[PDB]
Amino acid sequence: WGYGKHNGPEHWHKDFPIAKGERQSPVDIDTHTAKYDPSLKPLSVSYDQATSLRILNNGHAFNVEFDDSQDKAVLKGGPLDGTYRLIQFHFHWGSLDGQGSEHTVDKKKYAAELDLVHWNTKYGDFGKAVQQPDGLAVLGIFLKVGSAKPGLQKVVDVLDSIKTKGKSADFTNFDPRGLLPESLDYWTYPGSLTTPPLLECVTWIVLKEPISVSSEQVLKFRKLNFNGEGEPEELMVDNWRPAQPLKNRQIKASF
Ligand SMILES: [Zn+2]
Repeated sequence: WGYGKHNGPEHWHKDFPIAKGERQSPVDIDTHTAKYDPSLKPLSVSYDQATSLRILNNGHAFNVEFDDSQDKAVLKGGPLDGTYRLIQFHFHWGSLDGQGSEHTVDKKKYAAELDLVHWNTKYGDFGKAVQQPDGLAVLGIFLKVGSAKPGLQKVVDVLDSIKTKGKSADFTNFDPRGLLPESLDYWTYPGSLTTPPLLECVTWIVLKEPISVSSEQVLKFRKLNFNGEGEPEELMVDNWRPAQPLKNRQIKASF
């Protein structure tokens, strides 16, 4: 599976039938139809004690891994029940600044989308969790192009080292707090993973307020390779999946 003309998202259903299930992601957030729900609690992001380990190019994106052996970086509150531990974060970007994000707002596409993946500690590990309806919590943040983001530069600067598929680099002392928007106002709905196995085990939390990245920042993202080292070069661009049908589901807003 991949993002080209022949193994792209329109083909995923052949191997991953849940590709056309009832709670697929991403979706288009219609802000006039989203429901303001007063019973929604504020998000609780505890990342001060986060331990980053490495960065790797898995052939579809680049993932920043964190030590989740203990409650060091956790997410709670909001529409969640229990404590969700950060496992990794990754992005989805386009070839141009006019597309990238997976989740869209009023049909608007952002330059890229940052997803923080967390799993429910009541299930013991990540693997058990993906087998559960309330198994994961993904925090989505849109990136728009304007001013640079100091907090993202450490990541940008290490991309040269993991150009191709399979490459990884030690990546310690990286603080995720530097990627959060000022406001934690959000939209929430029941969905799934956006890449196979598309397991419908996620509670999505999409932040209203986007973060800005400079053009050059984003540029470094478009220099990645889908391919392994020593193969023809496939630039890693447009690794995002198209919005899926809402199908009954309701999108709730915390504002
Ligand atoms: Zn993703």
